Amino acid sequence: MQKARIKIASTNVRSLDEVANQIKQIAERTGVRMSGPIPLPTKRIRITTRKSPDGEGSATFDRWELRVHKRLIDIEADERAMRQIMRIRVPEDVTIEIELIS
Amino acid sequence: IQTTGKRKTAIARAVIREGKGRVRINGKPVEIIEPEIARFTILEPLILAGEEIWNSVDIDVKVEGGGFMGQAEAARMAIARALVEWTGDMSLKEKFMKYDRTMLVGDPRRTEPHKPNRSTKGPRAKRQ
Amino acid sequence: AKPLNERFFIPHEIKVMGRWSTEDVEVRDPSLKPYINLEPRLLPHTHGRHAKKHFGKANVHIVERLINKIMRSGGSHYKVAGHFMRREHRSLNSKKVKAYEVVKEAFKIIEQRTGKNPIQVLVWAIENAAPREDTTSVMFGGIRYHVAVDISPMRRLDVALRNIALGASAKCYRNKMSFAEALAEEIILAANKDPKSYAYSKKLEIERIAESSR
Amino acid sequence: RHIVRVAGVDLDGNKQLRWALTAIKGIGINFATMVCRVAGLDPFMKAGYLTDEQVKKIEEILADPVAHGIPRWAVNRPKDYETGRDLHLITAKLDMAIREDIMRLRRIRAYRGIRHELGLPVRGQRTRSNF
Amino acid sequence: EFRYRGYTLEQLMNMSLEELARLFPARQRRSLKRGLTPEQKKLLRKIRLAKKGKYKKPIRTHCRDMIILPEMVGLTIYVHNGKEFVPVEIKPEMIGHYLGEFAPTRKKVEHGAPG
Amino acid sequence: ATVYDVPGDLLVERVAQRLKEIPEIKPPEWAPFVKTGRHKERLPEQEDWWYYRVASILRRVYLDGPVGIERLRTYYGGRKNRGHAPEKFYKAGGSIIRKALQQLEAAGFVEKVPGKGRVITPKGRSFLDKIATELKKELEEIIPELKK
Amino acid sequence: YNKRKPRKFGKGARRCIRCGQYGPIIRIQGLMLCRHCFREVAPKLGFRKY
RNA sequence: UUAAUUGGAUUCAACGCCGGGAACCUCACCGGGGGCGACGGCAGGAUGAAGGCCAGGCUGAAGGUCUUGCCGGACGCGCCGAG
RNA sequence: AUGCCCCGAAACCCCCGGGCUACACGCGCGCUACAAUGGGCGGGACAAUGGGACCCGACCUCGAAAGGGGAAGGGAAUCCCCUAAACCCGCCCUCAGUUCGGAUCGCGGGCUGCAACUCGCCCGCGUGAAGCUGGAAUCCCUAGUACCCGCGUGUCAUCAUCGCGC
Repeated sequence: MQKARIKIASTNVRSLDEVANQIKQIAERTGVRMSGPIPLPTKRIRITTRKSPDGEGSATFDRWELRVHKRLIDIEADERAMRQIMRIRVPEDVTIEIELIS
Repeated sequence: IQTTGKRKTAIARAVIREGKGRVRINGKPVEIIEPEIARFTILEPLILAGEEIWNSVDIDVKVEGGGFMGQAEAARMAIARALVEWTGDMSLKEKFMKYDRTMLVGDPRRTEPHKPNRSTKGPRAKRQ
Repeated sequence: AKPLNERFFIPHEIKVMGRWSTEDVEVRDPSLKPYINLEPRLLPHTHGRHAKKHFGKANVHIVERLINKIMRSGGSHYKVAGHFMRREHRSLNSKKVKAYEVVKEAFKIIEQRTGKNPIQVLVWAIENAAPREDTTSVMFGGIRYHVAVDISPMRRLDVALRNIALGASAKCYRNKMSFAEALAEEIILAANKDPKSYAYSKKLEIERIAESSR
Repeated sequence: RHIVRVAGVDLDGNKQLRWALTAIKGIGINFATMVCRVAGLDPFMKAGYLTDEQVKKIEEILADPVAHGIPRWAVNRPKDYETGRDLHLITAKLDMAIREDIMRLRRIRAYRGIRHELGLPVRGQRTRSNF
Repeated sequence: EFRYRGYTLEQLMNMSLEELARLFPARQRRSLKRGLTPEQKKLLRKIRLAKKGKYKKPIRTHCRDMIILPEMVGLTIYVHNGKEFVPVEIKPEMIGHYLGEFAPTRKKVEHGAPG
Repeated sequence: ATVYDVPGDLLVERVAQRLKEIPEIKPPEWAPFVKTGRHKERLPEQEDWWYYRVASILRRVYLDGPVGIERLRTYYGGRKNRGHAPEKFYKAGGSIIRKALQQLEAAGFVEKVPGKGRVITPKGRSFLDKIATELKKELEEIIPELKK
Repeated sequence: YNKRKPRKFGKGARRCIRCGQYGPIIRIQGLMLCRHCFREVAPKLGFRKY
């Protein structure tokens, strides 16, 4: 057997969930065993910076963070099911990387 | 029967089955753990429960995270939940509550985030 | 590790530390009976929310309170005999496991010294090291004046415990002998009313002054 | 033996040998332990029962350290300035070598030598409020 | 007489740079191993020519990290510290140390009356 | 009984005296003159420290399976003072444990898996669980609760 | 002769995009931005305060 | 104090602050050297560069500088406004 | 961004070097250091902020070590960083300015980067300073909090005992 691992990565929660919903309904319409969406741990990239532009004032800093979420979908080999994922409307904030695994 | 234990960062997964009385901590016997206070914390939940139930069941616990204090206390928590779920004895839960409120409720306290102005020593540690 | 396993199996019958089951222990002074906890527990380490309870420190085991007062002892504005009681050498703060082992060995020393229950000696010393009067300042018309006061028993046991701990710690500090020895000497002195104890001497000096400030 | 003299430097026999050898300007705790291992004697064993044959054993150990099993690097001045080989430096010889190096840095007039001419930080240490 | 690792001035001179660097410290031998910059080689050519007698100019320089070699012994060169090219003379004892150690970049700091 | 069912310190102490007999495990000529770790401020006190190292390593190979030199440096690393700076962690020296692992391989107690480290052979497991069974039998009479 | 030497290393190898200051430049994933410049650009960058 | 320890910051509300990283750089400080004034007005122009070129003396040093001998084929020296 | 004013082959640009760390004292805040918990030997339970393509670098071998020769996997739940530390036990040393602490000197080696004596760190060596608890005075905090202990990321090749987050 063969299964495609689909990585869907986005900063926006709702667009990622929408793409996951689209893949879900695609898989359940195409009659393909699709291991449900597995959200991998969300990455929180954090950068700290002092707020005083000049050298004066008490030591005051802020931590600015980016939260990026990722989902993994294992979908069984169905070339009919694999032709239609290429028609998925991918928002600009979402990216999809599909690999094949025996 | 599977049981949980959450303490600080110590997560304990315990599984209790009928057996000779063997209890093992990540595959290690309870009596051999070199820190004595950790051994006593692990031992406490099964003392008051009774010696009969100490000899009646076998429990295997895998505890990850926290320190050896945290791991011992999470094993204690997991054993506490396992005893009540296995026996289902209200009196055991009641006397556990008398001995301690957190043996089935647990302590959801954690470490607070650190903050600017000498964060390293702590959140509230500031300059003189 | 054989005495360790022996001390691990002895207290299977709901016993504090490893031995000295507390049924034999007694409270003499009426003020400390409803404020000293003789509850049966293997360990004096509850991690409880007594800081979240106004008067929830009384429910803690007495030796747990003693372990606390031991681990609160180094460095302050508290200057006696011109000495900085400071532990720059593995400070006891937050290291409650040292504050468990050291106390266990100290209580062992008491057991082999007195031959009796060391908890009985401890309670006798607490009763003998608890003062009975103090002072306060009150002002009418801006003229201050000192008034004698009588302590609440909770603050009495607080000062007794802290004072015993400070006496032992000062004995230990910058000294050849160890801290367990210091505690073991101090509490046995306090048990039988020797002024050589810093605890009893401090009790006497704080009980006085208030004598004349009436 | 209350007083045991080795390499012309007296030591108290009450101290353990690994500690007894450290009294010499030119043996440390580590060096004392490894020369004790060279001699094969227990470093714990006190220095008061040191027969003179073991004293000479230690003397000739210090005479040529590399051949006795101590590697080439445990010495303080490997690749010695005037031989190019590895030799350990003890007491008076250390004094002469250090003075020769000081006079070397001075006669070249190095910044290191310049700071050695008056007593200042050679390796970047600061003295605004310090020293 | 002069001694360095068991070799005198001429005994050092007759040999190539490989063992000559093996006699030098780590900071000097390693830097020599990693090669010389375009302006170090040019200055070496200048001083070799001067020792031959071709380069009769009083030679000034700025390369402070220039490691003195025995071949440079017996010549006077002017090294830059930031303002001027202070004169220095190379004797046999200069071997194994940088040239930039030999120019005061900071004048003497003495103390006057406090404010 | 396995290595799990016995205290680690007692198992190491037992294994060292058995490894004493076999001649393959032997300290090199340079062992006593180098302290056990880069971080260490001192040489080890006793002269048997080499065997305790080897006896330690095998136990790790019994439990942690394929292991390399660097991870052994990290586990055997310790806390060193940096002077007026605070105390910080550092890894131990690699040559000592490399010689130890090489001698162990020459003893056959472990086998090299390239790209992963060294794992424990059937013979090493037999030696170690025989030792553990003897230790557990020894501790059973003194502590009957280990019979369970 | 009139060209600054290339620098792949050190502080001089980084000169901020916006303000051009040679000092604090965070390069997490290659922002290539000054610390004082990050305040005007963070909210538009999808950063959100929590 | 220095050539420089660049300068800023004044008790709360300056002093592990600008520096959230000084061996060239950082440089805002000092010593020394080289090079162009854009676009115009006045002036030269192909009458031959302003770009580089060896051997070298001054240059730390580099056709930068100059004796040396020259091309590459073309708009570029310079004063004022204004850069 | 930014008015006004100044200079305009300098106050423009560039090259080199020096300094940016210089000191008879004081200042603010941190790190170490003023022992017997201990110095040392072996063993053990133990995390996370996160980072990773001239990067993490597993892993093999040479070197005390920095690092030298090769290279698996990883554009990140799959591989590495990476070990956590505090701490307990079997045991030696038994209280002194030492079995503490290391400044400081010179030597050897490794790194980075054109180059680190000015102007780095580390693996070590003879080396190892004051310090045997500090005066009036005075700083901070109020529940998992204070404190102890450790860790990595950002600034970065090096440099902080910086700082942040855990």
